[PDB]
Amino acid sequence: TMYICGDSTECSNLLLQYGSFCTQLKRALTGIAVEQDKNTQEVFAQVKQIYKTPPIKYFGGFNFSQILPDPSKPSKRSPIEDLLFNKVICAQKFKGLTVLPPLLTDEMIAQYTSALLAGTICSGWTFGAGPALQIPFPMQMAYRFNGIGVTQNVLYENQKLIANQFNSAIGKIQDSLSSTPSALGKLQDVVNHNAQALNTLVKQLSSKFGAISSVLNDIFSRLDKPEAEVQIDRLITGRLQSLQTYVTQQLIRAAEIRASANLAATKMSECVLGQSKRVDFCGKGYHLMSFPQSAPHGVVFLHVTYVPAQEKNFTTAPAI
Amino acid sequence: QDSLSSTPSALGKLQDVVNHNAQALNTLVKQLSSKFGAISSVLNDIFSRLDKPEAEVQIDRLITGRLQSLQTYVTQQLIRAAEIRASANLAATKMSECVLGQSKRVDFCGKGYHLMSFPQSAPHGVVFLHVTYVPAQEKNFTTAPAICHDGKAHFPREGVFVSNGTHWFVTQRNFYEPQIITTDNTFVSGNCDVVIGIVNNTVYDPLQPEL
Amino acid sequence: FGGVSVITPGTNTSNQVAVLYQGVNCTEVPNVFQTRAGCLIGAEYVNNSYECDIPIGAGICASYQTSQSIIAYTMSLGAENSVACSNNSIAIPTNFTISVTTEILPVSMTKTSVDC
Ligand SMILES: *[C@@H]1O[C@H](CO)[C@@H](O)[C@H](O)[C@H]1NC(C)=O
Ligand SMILES: *[C@@H]1O[C@H](CO)[C@@H](O)[C@H](O)[C@H]1NC(C)=O
Ligand SMILES: *[C@@H]1O[C@H](CO)[C@@H](O)[C@H](O)[C@H]1NC(C)=O
Ligand SMILES: *[C@@H]1O[C@H](CO)[C@@H](O)[C@H](O)[C@H]1NC(C)=O
Ligand SMILES: *[C@@H]1O[C@H](CO)[C@@H](O)[C@H](O)[C@H]1NC(C)=O
Ligand SMILES: *[C@@H]1O[C@H](CO)[C@@H](O)[C@H](O)[C@H]1NC(C)=O
Ligand SMILES: *[C@@H]1O[C@H](CO)[C@@H](O)[C@H](O)[C@H]1NC(C)=O
Ligand SMILES: *[C@@H]1O[C@H](CO)[C@@H](O)[C@H](O)[C@H]1NC(C)=O
Ligand SMILES: *[C@@H]1O[C@H](CO)[C@@H](O)[C@H](O)[C@H]1NC(C)=O
Ligand SMILES: *[C@@H]1O[C@H](CO)[C@@H](O)[C@H](O)[C@H]1NC(C)=O
Repeated sequence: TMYICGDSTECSNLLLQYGSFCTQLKRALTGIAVEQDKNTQEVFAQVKQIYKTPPIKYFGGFNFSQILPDPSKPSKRSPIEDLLFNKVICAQKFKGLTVLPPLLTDEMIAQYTSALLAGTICSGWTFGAGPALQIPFPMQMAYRFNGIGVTQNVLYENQKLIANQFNSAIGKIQDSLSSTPSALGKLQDVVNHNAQALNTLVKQLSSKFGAISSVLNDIFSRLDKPEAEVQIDRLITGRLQSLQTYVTQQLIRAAEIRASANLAATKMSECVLGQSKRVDFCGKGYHLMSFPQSAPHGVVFLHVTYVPAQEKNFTTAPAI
Repeated sequence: QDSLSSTPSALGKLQDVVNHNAQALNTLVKQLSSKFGAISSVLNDIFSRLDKPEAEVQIDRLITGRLQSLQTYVTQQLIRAAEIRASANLAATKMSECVLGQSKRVDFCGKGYHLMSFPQSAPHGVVFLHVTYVPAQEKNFTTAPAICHDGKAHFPREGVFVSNGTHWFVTQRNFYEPQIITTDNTFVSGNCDVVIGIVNNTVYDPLQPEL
Repeated sequence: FGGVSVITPGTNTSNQVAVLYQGVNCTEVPNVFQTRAGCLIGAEYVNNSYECDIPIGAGICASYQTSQSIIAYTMSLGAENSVACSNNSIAIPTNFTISVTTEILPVSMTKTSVDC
């Protein structure tokens, strides 16, 4: 009502003749708003036990200081998370277009992420299926190597090389993201598209839709009733139609986001809480393990994979 | 059976489908009472009271308003149809992977380690019963990556080395069941000098007590 | 200005209500608690922590609790726990249980047809 008629009594009364469209519009937008909290629920709240990060960030040569929370920061985010957040209203409010807060705040999401990381490092994937069963990190890796068809002795005899390759690979992540503004464009785009939708809806109020004036009070003061009703009817139809268009587009976009949230939830379960055997599902190469990070309106996964190198030609035979 | 009985909300997803379609039709009917700027919502009253050149104009208003109500209904049904199609596709996938096989996908076929599943019929949908294995009552053991014997590093073939406190044993990971460390339960690769955390323990050779 | 929402338990149990003034300041509206979602009046805010019942926003949920009244609190995320993290010991299960869980999925809608 506010969007269409503002504070104009004559319009507010006339608007009642066009049925229950305003009710339907609220019905659709309310459904979307609720779903947006559910989508977050499904991705992050996969653990009923909230674990505390370990006192140390260095395990058997493996440095996790870039993925674990940095205590020197007021927000207690990790070095990588802080970068992700750093790269990624009255005009609308005054037209009856408002914004509702999320149920889970950034701090709450951070706690879920920390619990998942603490579990992954100290208990591997046992906390996902059942109780958190402690294991030495180097031994967790040994099992992850067996899982890709590589005998565990390969890890133990090359622990220093592997730890070094890992540590370097992680450091490069912060540099890659920092130097690549487009890296988080995928989350940027969602924000931009929704902002445009609201701005378009507001500008449409300036359209006359064939009416003598875009302003309802600038009609009743000049025109006789039967004449004003024609001009007002045009304005109501145009503005109501604009709301219908807005909602339709939001329902379609919501469907796309829901699908993305479902994929993220699947990856959390299969990449973070276990080891995947699905090709290119948890990154290119042979999946070993993954670590979640928080981000604006989404989630970021760090995928650690094993890649073969320096092949040699040998003669072979099917049998001896 | 008791869980489903005591918690009616369990089947809310199926009831929601019924409720949404029921509401859509009731809303569509109510719209007929709207006037959309016409003198009356009744077509016969407009034609009976007003002359042709005016009656047609107000009829045009009712026709337009009613066409837009029908278009709204259909659009909403197309969107909801997509939501259900996705659910049906997932249900069909689970049937193939959870019921007609055994899944290795984490939390895909219930919480814990998937053993098997059974389908059940339901109104406008399907219900799955997921049977899973859950570990319980864990105990702390001392461990090592390898055993050193005769200058050689011995690794477990399909298990983990543990120490009940003083003796070394090799066992499976998912269920404590200690066995003597021998030469048909381990493999040898490399010497004792490149394995960090390696411990000294005699490896049993089952052939020598006989010879 | 702002929206006005009514928070209530089912009328089969209680007729008590609390009112939320969305985006409104508690000194603007004229058991008064100010949250990021607006001003909540009629609910008693407590420093306890429970599972979320009727969500309001910004980490705050309301519930009907024991004599009986509507209360507001910061929602629990999960049970607080801690995982052992040694470099020389492993935990191994000595027993197990068999569990059965249910999963419910929609497959189809009611089919309709309209005579335009
Ligand atoms: C882990 O890496 C950080 C740099 O990101 C470094 O400052 C820290 O000292 C490293 N930890 C150890 C034990 O060397
Ligand atoms: C192996 O032989 C192929 C030709 O059959 C050649 O193209 C390839 O470069 C060789 N690779 C190596 C590592 O020698
Ligand atoms: C195993 O060790 C952890 C860490 O000290 C302890 O919290 C847990 O209760 C122990 N469990 C058993 C069965 O000793
Ligand atoms: C560990 O196992 C050995 C088997 O030879 C047994 O003699 C010993 O008493 C056991 N120790 C404990 C604490 O159970
Ligand atoms: C395990 O950690 C302790 C410190 O608590 C250290 O002294 C010991 O050398 C470590 N063991 C291995 C194999 O690194
Ligand atoms: C194993 O025995 C060698 C002597 O052959 C000794 O130098 C080494 O320290 C011993 N290791 C352990 C863990 O007892
Ligand atoms: C209302 O409460 C009674 C218990 O006093 C219960 O038996 C009944 O099923 C409830 N009805 C609804 C709709 O919750
Ligand atoms: C509500 O009013 C108080 C008192 O003026 C002020 O301190 C507080 O910041 C205001 N909050 C909001 C959201 O306006
Ligand atoms: C919660 O505790 C704080 C002290 O940290 C106190 O000031 C506040 O009034 C308490 N609120 C309630 C509802 O008890
Ligand atoms: C395992 O738990 C069952 C109860 O479900 C109990 O009867 C059995 O004795 C336990 N076995 C062991 C080794 O604790």
